[PDB]
Amino acid sequence: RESGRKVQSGNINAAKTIADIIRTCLGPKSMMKMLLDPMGGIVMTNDGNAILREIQVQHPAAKSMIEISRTQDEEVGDGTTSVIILAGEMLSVAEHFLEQQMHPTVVISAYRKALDDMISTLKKISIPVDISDSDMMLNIINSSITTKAISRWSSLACNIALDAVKMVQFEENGRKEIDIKKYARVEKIPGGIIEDSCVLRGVMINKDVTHPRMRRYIKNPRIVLLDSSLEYKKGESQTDIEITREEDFTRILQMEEEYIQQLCEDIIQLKPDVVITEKGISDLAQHYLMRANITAIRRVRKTDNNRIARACGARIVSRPEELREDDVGTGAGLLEIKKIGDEYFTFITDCKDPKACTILLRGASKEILSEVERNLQDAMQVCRNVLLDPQLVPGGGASEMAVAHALTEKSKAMTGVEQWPYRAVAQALEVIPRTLIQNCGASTIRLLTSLRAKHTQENCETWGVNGETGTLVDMKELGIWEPLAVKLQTYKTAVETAVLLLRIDDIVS
Amino acid sequence: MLKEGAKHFSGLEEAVYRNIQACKELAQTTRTAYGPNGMNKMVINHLEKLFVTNDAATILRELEVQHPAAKMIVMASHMQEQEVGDGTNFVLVFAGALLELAEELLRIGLSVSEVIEGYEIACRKAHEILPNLVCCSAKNLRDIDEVSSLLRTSIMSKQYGNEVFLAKLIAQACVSIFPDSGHFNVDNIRVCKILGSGISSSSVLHGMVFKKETEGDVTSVKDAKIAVYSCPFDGMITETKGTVLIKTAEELMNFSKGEENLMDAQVKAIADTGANVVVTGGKVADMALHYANKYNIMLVRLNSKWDLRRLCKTVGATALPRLTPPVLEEMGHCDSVYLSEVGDTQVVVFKHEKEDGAISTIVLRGSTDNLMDDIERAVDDGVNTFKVLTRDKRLVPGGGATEIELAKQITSYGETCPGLEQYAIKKFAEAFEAIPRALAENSGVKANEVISKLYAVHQEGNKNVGLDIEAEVPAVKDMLEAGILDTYLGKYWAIKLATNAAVTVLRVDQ
Amino acid sequence: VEKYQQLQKDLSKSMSGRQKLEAQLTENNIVKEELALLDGSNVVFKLLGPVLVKQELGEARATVGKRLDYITAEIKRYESQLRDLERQSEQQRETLAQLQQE
Amino acid sequence: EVARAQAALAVNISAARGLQDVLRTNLGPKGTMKMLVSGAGDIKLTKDGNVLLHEMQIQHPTASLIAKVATAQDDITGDGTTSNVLIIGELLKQADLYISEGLHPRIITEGFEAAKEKALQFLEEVKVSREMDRETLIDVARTSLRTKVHAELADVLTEAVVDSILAIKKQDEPIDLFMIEIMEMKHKSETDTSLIRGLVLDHGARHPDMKKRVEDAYILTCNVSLEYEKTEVNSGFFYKSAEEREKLVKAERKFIEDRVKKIIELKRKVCGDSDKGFVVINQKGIDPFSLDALSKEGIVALRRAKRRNMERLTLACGGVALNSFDDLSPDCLGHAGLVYEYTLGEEKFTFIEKCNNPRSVTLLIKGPNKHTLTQIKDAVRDGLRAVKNAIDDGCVVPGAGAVEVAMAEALIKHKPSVKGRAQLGVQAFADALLIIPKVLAQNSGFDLQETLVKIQAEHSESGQLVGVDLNTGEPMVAAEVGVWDNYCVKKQLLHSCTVIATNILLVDEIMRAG
Repeated sequence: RESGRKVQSGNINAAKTIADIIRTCLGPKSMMKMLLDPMGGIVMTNDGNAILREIQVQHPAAKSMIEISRTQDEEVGDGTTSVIILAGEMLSVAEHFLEQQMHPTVVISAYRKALDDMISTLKKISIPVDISDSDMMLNIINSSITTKAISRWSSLACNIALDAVKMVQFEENGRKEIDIKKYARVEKIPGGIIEDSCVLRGVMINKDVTHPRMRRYIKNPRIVLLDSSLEYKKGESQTDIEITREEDFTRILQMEEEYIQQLCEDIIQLKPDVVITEKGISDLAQHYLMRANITAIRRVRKTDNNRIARACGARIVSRPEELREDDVGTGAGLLEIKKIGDEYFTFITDCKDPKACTILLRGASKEILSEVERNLQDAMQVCRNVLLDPQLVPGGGASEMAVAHALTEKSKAMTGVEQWPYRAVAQALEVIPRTLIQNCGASTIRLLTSLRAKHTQENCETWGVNGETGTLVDMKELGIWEPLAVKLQTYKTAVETAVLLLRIDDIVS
Repeated sequence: MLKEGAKHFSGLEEAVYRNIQACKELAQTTRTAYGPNGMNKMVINHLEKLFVTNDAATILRELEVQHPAAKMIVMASHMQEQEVGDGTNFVLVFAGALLELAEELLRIGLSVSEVIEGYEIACRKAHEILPNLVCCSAKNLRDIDEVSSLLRTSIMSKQYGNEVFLAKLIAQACVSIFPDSGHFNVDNIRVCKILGSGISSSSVLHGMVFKKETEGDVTSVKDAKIAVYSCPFDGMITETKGTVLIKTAEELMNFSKGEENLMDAQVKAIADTGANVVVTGGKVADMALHYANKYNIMLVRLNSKWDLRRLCKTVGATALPRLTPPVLEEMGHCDSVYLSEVGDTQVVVFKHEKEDGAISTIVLRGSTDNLMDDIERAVDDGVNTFKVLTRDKRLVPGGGATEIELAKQITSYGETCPGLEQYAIKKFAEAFEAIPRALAENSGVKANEVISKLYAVHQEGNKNVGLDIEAEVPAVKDMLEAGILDTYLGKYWAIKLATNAAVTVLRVDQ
Repeated sequence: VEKYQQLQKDLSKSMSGRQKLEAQLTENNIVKEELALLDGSNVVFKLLGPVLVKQELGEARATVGKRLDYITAEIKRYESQLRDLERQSEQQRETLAQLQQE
Repeated sequence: EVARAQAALAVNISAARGLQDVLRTNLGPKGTMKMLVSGAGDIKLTKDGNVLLHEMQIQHPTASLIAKVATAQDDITGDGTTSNVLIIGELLKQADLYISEGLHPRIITEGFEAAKEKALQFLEEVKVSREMDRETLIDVARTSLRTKVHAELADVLTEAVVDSILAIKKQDEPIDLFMIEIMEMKHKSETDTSLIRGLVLDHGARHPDMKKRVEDAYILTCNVSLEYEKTEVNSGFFYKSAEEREKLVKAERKFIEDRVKKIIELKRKVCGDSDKGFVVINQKGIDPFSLDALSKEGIVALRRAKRRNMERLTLACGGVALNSFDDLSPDCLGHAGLVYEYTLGEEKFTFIEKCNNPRSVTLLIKGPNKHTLTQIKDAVRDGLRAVKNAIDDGCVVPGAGAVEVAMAEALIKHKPSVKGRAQLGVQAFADALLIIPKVLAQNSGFDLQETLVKIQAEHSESGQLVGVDLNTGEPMVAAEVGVWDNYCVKKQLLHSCTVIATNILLVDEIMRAG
């Protein structure tokens, strides 16, 4: 059992010492971390996550940081290295003052009073980017993919993420879910090269395809999703006794067949040729599809069919007894099973649903494939971020010292108790300048002043320091940009954790 | 090292000091072990079995050391005792004193590559006068006195007292029948000792002695084809299992009854295979005997491998365990196959003899085998120096008497050539007096006494010492003119091999 | 190796008709039924020995109760020789396997 | 616990000196060999930087780190491994000296980058084309072996070195992946390296009078069994029951006896003439009466070869991997202009030679049959790895640290960045350059500086590359000396030098983790 001011200070220590070493690993300029093990394992990384794994945590605050670290990692997977740097500051700042000024509560509400002023400042500093201009996305992407320092064949395929993710942008939920990444489903091609790696519509189906199970090439004929509920009914809607002896083999397995033949027709009625049936298939369901010489592809996975439900963008059948071409095999559709390098690759394309597009990934090896995809993974995440909020924000301390004033201006305004948490929280913003002044290897205290001097008039609008340029700079002149999406997320993320650990004074066995 | 890593055995002390330790440390007993000596150095095994060697190897190969250089240089002493013979102790004892010179050149601080060459050019400079120090050669193997002299310095520089008598024996071993024209049998002539009689009764026999006991009626002919088998009769007990153990418990018993008919048909097949001597590493038994008495084949009751292998080797035989009647892939190589009682003990005597391919098997006798085993060591000294394969061996004075010849010059040549180089050349020629000093201090007199006289006698080839009273005061024995000489070859490899490792081992910081 | 297979026949020996019992065991429940189902409507016979023994319900009532119990009894005699034979052939398996490999 | 701030650095760079130290002469004609009874515990003998690394058990993480990146350049170079280790620590100190002065390692790392490129930029300036001829092949092969072994053993091998590489230029192959077929002979003498423009096998199998001298070489290299297991097997090893293992073997010798008769006409189809020599090579054993009756056909036959051999003989002899003893085409079965089964020591070594492809070419080293024989082997292979770079690039440059000063003369004087912040790293960068020539010379002779100023002044005079004379410890122009780096090696080194010295300079911590 661990409790009390210890855990309070422990809420500081863990998130602190976590965040401490990691800001050096932040930034395109970043100071790497060595690891050694008693096992001998050596790790050279600027990657907090990878670090966050092999490191050990004997404090649950240090453990729950990994949790909230994976939160942003669940979300994106970058900025996780960043999020931890925020709360680790906060508790290391407000608390020892304000918990010895006695409260869990004040900064908690002030964490929100911090959370909003960012959003406030965000409505200024973050300025819209259009997905119509690729570079206007891609310059962020070029900045985002060079974060992991491969600009080589990642960048041109990041257009594919700039396309596929943007082109799997769909499903307005009425507050408009459309902004997204995940619907983009990567293709895996042995052979080819990221040059000839380029989107096909819907979802290009690699996963269950090592070989054609769906014709060879199908253009008009409908790729059709049959989804469970193809199992027989020996009665009208019912199932009676099954095959036992002579005429039950006939009668019963016939009783099984009619209901399915009845199910079969509705598929053939919409004119398929290929039919992808996920689990819940009858051999009864296929053989009349065979009687129409319309291939029924059985026992194949769900996401794959959801890929295929995203590939021609048809739906998944919710009433397989009454079927529509509007249900499955929508539009004209396409199905093309292509050998590129080793493997036949089903391409179900000409997608209805708002387009849809998946990243064609062709490496010569799978390595030269993988190097691209990993940085591609930045774009497709930044793409969804540009899809989420398409407001590109100046990087560096541009947002930091901005909100800091606006928070301390909110301190000047509100002049309450939480003014002090602001001046405690507004102090957290300076990380990026300090991080960057570290990573450039300059003197912060002048640049701290000079950035406050950048805020004194400019309000640090586009002006932070960029350690990568090493100087206090407009981020328009450096073209440094991020969506308001990624900012507030990472911003809000540790704020929540800054609430989280501060909530916890007690561990009990 | 400075770090968690780098497992390293040498460097700093280790390189500088601790290598030189095992250098001088092992070079200790070889100071007593080469040149005329009786020196008793008592070596027992992991068997803790009493022995004394005057040759370094039995001390060396006995020992255990974590120093690879000290563990290496013996291979040069090997390469000596491999190519050559007595003078193997000389290998180690030379370098160690020579090596200290380099560390004192490191006490001077002299550079490795700079000290490296000083020993080397001087070596070829020693190898320059080394043939210039060829005085005589070994004129005739056919001359006992040439070979006795050849064996003399050989046995002497291990054992000085037993020297000439043995030197006359193994010279009259007539291994001269091997022209040394590029053929000499070293093993086919090997000593077979007789525990018992005297070591003066120790003599040479011609044809292979086998001290092991004849069984069966002795060979039906002589030139008798030789069945050499690991266990032709071990009894009829089973040879047949992969692990040579029991499969089921009923097999061992049938070997008593059909033993007769087997030990009949088996040695009958030995009579049928043409072998009038079957060699049984397994036990002789009466039925075999009784039938080998009917078939008049000599059984060789039990065998060392040294018996077997030599018979596997010399006869061309293959020793195999037999139960079933066997056959000869073996036959004989031997044109006379004897039971003779030599040392008074029944001795299987195989004989085939040629100018190339003879077996002249020296029969040592004596009250103790711990005598003859070191005697054989002292004896094998000359058995080696027989094989030079220049009949005229370009003898240079043995006993290190021709050292000061080189020693004075190369070190005078030392200052001739310049620099940090010249010291290692000078140091090179300073390591000569070691062996005489080592020897003269086996007789208990310092070098400077002795060597300043060897410096006073100047160019002789004659003066050296180390077991005698003339060893003590005069610093004059003839290790040239008294019948002590040594071939260029051995003396070459004496310098050559003592040249090689000493330099090469100097590199290692690990 | 024969050691693997050695005691399994002696094993299944006592198991053989024990299995036959367990159908009779099931039909012993049925003969209890078909005795209770027979009030004497048609004759009840324990058939034991080549002689047909005229029999009665109460004569066969304990009996079929005794049979079913006994038809459970040849179970335990195998349960005796069950772990006799399977266990010692379990040791034998390694005995002559390696010796023959040896 | 952890090691942070300076502690994440010092222990790394402090380890990087004694490491650097011991092998400071592993290198150049001044180079000195080392052994190990320690790291792997055995009796071992080695000279090279990366190679002495792996042999030890190195528990300090950094000691294992360079071994990786060094191995990359170690591959093609084979020398300069020991070298690149030396300049990095020579670099690390200056950067440490800055952080000792105090400064930021990443702006210091930032200080390497122009200087590295500037030096790289200088590296094409200083690369001087000596195209491939035996002279450049000699002088690079020796300076590599002068590094790796005796200049004696260098020039002893420098013949054997250029021997094979003549036919690899017949291949026009800038690298040698064959002719690197090496045979290590049982002998007393190390120095004897025999060029065989074909291969060598230790075989000729168990039988003589097979016409072990084959002038018309027709080679069947096969894995077919003319001999095989007598061991008890059922499933492939000893089966629980004994007897079922038995039924297999009685088809062995019969299969072998039959293939003898198959080779008869395989001699008659192929040749029909003992005057046309036929060679069998078995990857497995061969029974005596096979070879014996194969000796009756005018055939030498080699049991138990190796996969390289089979392929190399399939290559060099234009030979075969063919699987059969049945009648086969002679044109399939490869050819060598001469074949002989040679004996030095116990084993009879077949010298197969003048082979259809002079492709896999034996350089046959004799030797003491030791770690020494193992020692003399590894170097000449790297002596090639030197000259392949000389074959690789057209630019072969004076060695013995000739390039180093001119860079420090090039780089520092004008600030290559014209900027101190980088010049910091540059001043650190251009000091790394000088250690190897100045450490070896001062090891081999006169000091770093008083020798430097001589190499400096003559560079300062000419800018021409005056190297070091390691025969003294003084500078000379390493053009005439013959010690010649290629552009490749020196190109490769800064890459392997800098990128490893940078990321480790930027370690912000080190932690035992899990």
